[PDB]
Amino acid sequence: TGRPEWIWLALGTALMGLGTLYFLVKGMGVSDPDAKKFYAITTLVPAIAFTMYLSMLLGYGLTMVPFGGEQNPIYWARYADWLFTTPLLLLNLALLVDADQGTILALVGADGIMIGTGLVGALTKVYSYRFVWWAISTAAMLYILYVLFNVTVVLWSAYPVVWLIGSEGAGIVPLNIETLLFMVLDVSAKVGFGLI
Amino acid sequence: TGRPEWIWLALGTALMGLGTLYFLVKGMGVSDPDAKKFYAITTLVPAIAFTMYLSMLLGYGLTMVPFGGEQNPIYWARYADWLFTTPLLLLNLALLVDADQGTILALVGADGIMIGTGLVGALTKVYSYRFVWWAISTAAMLYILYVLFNVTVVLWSAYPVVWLIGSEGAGIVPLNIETLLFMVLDVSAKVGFGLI
Amino acid sequence: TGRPEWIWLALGTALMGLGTLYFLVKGMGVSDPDAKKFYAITTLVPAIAFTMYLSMLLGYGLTMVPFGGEQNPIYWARYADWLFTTPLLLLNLALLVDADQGTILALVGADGIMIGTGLVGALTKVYSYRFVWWAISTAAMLYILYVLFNVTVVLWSAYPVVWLIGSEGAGIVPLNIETLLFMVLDVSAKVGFGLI
Ligand SMILES: CC(C)CCCCCCCCCCCC[C@@H](C)CCCCCCCC(C)C
Ligand SMILES: CC(C)CCCCCCCCCCCC[C@@H](C)CCCCCCCC(C)C
Ligand SMILES: CC(C)CCCCCCCCCCCC[C@@H](C)CCCCCCCC(C)C
Ligand SMILES: *C\C=C(C)/C=C/C=C(C)/C=C/C1=C(C)CCCC1(C)C
Ligand SMILES: *C\C=C(C)/C=C/C=C(C)/C=C/C1=C(C)CCCC1(C)C
Ligand SMILES: *C\C=C(C)/C=C/C=C(C)/C=C/C1=C(C)CCCC1(C)C
Repeated sequence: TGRPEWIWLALGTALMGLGTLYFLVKGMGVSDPDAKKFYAITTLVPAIAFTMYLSMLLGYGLTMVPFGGEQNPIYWARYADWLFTTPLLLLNLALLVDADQGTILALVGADGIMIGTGLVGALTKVYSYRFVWWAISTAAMLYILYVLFNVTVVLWSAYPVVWLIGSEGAGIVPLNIETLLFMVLDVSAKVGFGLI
Repeated sequence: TGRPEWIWLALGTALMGLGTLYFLVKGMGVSDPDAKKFYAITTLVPAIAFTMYLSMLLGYGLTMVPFGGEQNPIYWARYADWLFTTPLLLLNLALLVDADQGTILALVGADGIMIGTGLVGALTKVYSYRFVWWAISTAAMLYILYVLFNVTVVLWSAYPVVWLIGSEGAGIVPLNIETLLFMVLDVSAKVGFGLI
Repeated sequence: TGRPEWIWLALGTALMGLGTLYFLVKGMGVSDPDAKKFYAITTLVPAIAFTMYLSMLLGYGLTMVPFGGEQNPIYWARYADWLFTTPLLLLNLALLVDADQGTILALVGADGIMIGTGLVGALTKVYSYRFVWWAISTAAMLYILYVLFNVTVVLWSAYPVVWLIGSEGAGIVPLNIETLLFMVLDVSAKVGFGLI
């Protein structure tokens, strides 16, 4: 079909489904309560991402916010997916370092302004302001990364970079490739980090 | 007024209000903490449903997604209501069988993709895809019903059936009756199951 | 710029940022888990409010729902902000009076219908119904204030008053001043109550 990045969306869908299937199959037997918590969180993330990728694939989680004299396609379902998977991720990270609820709520709270503000950046029609939201979102990311303190850092910090050179940002790489880099980013975070 | 199913919406509003009133009155005296938790959850569900039904009654939680060559009315407030009442319900079911947070989060997590995906099915303009979302939502329902394991099963499984023959699905029964069957479904789940 | 209340939005942004900065700086050193919980909640509220005020300032969290023969500007980001800050607030109040989860969920549950219904009132195009939602929202406020039982009462009860004489309600004071009174209201609740 006519949308260059459909194949990256299609690859994304496939890899998220499969990994869900995989963590689902792998969850059985888990009776240890704690272990069940880890498993449920690890299974749910790609599940969610699977439905989000399918919606973008299907062209539903996509919309054309105008800016820079341009009518631009924006996959708002990306943010929809990060809104729910990133705090769960942190839930997992919180069990590792065994973080208090105090730490947890600020971590999860900083996380929501993060994706909430990038989605606002995503959807603003006044190009100049997009980066203000981008910087406020990036500033919340560093809070999280900072309380969270080696691969989450590099993995999470790459989203703001691809956004910035992305076609939602400076516009340095076409959408077809920005989509590509997010997919690779989402699969490693949703599936590999869960595998790892 | 001109919308055939307004009376089913009106009946729905009335029954949700009344039952709220009822569980509200019945909650007083509850000092036992656990009991308070059961009461709060049972009171809140119809409360929410009361406001959702009123909005659809008032014609506000309604919208006309086009598909099948048709401009179709879709009560998106139904999903808005299920998004919040169904996990609370499960909260209650979780206390019965005393389910771990592990079990609880997957149960509540499976539940959100469930209504999230049906709402997407609800709102897609490409008729063919509606059922793909319908099946992904139904597949999450069975996870829940399956971890949840005799009346929740029959009650919950009826939503996907009415959706399917519903005017949001195959279109086998007109909207005026699909609304009817959901109301009967929602009241028994929101009020009777709470009573029961 | 051309929107009379921009300065109240600008003042609002500034005061929310500063107080965030302030509670952020003040949070450091906190190792006591409980104390961390109080600090995280107190820091997060103005953070959120800071981004909401900026969006309204930037004219993004604003929209023009028509009613009374009029095309009216409605700052939906106000509700977006209350949706998340008010339950956190109550989280704090819950720690003071040390409220059970039972009490907590009804408190937080009543709170969501509250802002959810006012936003519906905010957005209905049939002027008459706006107040029905207003009264249902106000009725949920009194539940909260009532379980919550001296300044939260007066502070929280003022939102429904300014709404009512506000330009989203009876229209007794122009928007430029309704915005003013909410800002003063939000800063004292978001920052002063946190300071206090
Ligand atoms: C991995 C095992 C043991 C079970 C199978 C899991 C099911 C899903 C298969 C896809 C998993 C993803 C690979 C993990 C690592 C990442 C960095 C993700 C890279 C994604 C891009 C695809 C490139 C192809 C691959 C060699 C995986
Ligand atoms: C029931 C008691 C003890 C208190 C009163 C509760 C307040 C609400 C009244 C409505 C309650 C609903 C009935 C419970 C059972 C269900 C299967 C729901 C069926 C709904 C349809 C209406 C048909 C009429 C009735 C005979 C209730
Ligand atoms: C207050 C201390 C110790 C630290 C500084 C906090 C950072 C933010 C500064 C603004 C704080 C707000 C004042 C608290 C009280 C309120 C009732 C809010 C009133 C808001 C309106 C502005 C009027 C100016 C002021 C005198 C604050
Ligand atoms: C899917 C799994 C993870 C960990 C996804 C993480 C996403 C982010 C950290 C995205 C961050 C953004 C920032 C910091 C700034 C621009 C907007 C984004 C939401 C892309
Ligand atoms: C209101 C109380 C309950 C238990 C409501 C339950 C609703 C569902 C189980 C709805 C399920 C759907 C599915 C499985 C598929 C189509 C979309 C629906 C959301 C209608
Ligand atoms: C920002 C901090 C707090 C405590 C904000 C509180 C807001 C309210 C209590 C708002 C209440 C409303 C009601 C009761 C009726 C009309 C709609 C409103 C949401 C404005």
